[PDB]
Amino acid sequence: MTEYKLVVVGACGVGKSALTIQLIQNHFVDEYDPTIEDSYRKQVVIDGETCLLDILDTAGQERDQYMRTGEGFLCVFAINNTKSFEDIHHYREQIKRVKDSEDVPMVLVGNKSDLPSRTVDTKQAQDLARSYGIPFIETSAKTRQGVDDAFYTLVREIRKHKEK
Ligand SMILES: C=Cc1cc2c(N3CCC4(CC3)CN(C(=O)CC)C4)nc(OC3CCN(C)CC3)nc2c(OCC)c1-c1c(C)ccc2[nH]ncc12
Ligand SMILES: Nc1nc2c(ncn2[C@@H]2O[C@H](COP(=O)(O)OP(=O)(O)O)[C@@H](O)[C@H]2O)c(=O)[nH]1
Ligand SMILES: [Mg+2]
Repeated sequence: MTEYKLVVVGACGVGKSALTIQLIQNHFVDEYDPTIEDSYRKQVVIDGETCLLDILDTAGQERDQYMRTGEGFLCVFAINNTKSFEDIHHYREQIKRVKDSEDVPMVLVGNKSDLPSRTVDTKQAQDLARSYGIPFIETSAKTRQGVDDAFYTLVREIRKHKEK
């Protein structure tokens, strides 16, 4: 059984917890306590390989130890929160710093696609991920659009970087 350490990052309110809950439990949550940071588990056979996903859902204060052993990063913004999207450059800079690498397994996630009248357009997200050399996945923790893609793609990005 192969372990993968995943770290979900992004601003308050983007849907980090909701996306994780959708992965573990296959249902959309309305609230979830913004003060809870923990690491959760999910066992899935991905491409014939029994995986144990260790998904750290971040929260708390505005630490290198935890982040340094992250193998892949889910960088999440909400498509109706321009600031959360603009924040992604900061999170990427800081992740690179701690891995001392230009090539860190990373997936850019645009969450809340079920919400009307987005303020961050898919072109803006697609351009950013292209510039980073990383996949972009649009999600809705509400429908569940893209939730599997986001996590399975990150696992695959990790494999691409290193033997597992
Ligand atoms: C994940 C660690 C982290 C979080 C924040 C952060 N969080 C706020 C958002 C939540 C967690 C963390 C998610 N939460 C919730 O869901 C509850 C509502 C709270 N915010 C800001 O900075 C902000 C944003 C960009 N602005 C331009 C300036 C100020 N930086 C952060 C930061 O980099 C620190 C430089 C790091 C960080 C990284 C990536 C890498 C190594 C590191 N080691 N130690 C910190 C750190
Ligand atoms: N319509 C909609 N609401 C969402 C979605 N994802 C999260 N939310 C809501 O956004 C709010 C904050 O989400 P939460 O998962 O706590 O965000 P966090 O701070 O990143 O963990 C909650 O009320 C969620 O129900 C989504 O994909 N669509
Ligand atoms: Mg949360």
